[PDB]
Amino acid sequence: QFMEETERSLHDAIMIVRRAIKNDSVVAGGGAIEMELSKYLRDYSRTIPGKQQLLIGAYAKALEIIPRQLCDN
Amino acid sequence: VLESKSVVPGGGAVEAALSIYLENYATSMGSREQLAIAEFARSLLVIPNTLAVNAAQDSTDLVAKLRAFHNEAQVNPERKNLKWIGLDLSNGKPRDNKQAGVFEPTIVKVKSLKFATEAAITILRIDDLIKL
Repeated sequence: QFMEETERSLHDAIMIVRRAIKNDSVVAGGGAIEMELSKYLRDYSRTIPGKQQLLIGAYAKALEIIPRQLCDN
Repeated sequence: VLESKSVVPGGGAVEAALSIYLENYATSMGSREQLAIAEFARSLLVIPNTLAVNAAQDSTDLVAKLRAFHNEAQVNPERKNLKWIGLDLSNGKPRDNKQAGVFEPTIVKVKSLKFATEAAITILRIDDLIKL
């Protein structure tokens, strides 16, 4: 049961290791950026809206679902 | 007015500010407390909402404007862009505080605030209607 996820771990690196090469420009993983991106738009949920702060908040809501999907799963 | 000198300008500009002002107060926290402030502030805007709703107008259009009216949070006509300003009691469109704008006395809110929160924690306690 153990062996394969290693072999998968090997191919995972070479992908994103080369992808660390592929795109030089890199952001912190684990949904790190999407967190403030919620604020940044919920800033605009504050900032601009005639209405769409709903839209802007609904959008910004979609950001952190993944680390929420990650930590909670 | 005269016996209660301390009053808060606006009834809906105080509302969408407290959304943000608490959202910020929420944003500072984390954990449950960031939520524990958030949906409290998400209990607010309905107050100007049912207003323009009952005015046959779009409160979301109106309340997001007050939400859009800010830099930091406060209610003044002074900077009506960079802060909140007043309210329209027939609409919910922010009115210049001193001119058409709302003012609310000090106790009007602190009392209106807590009781709903008092009522909120109340039902929250009750899971059992149990009978014979």
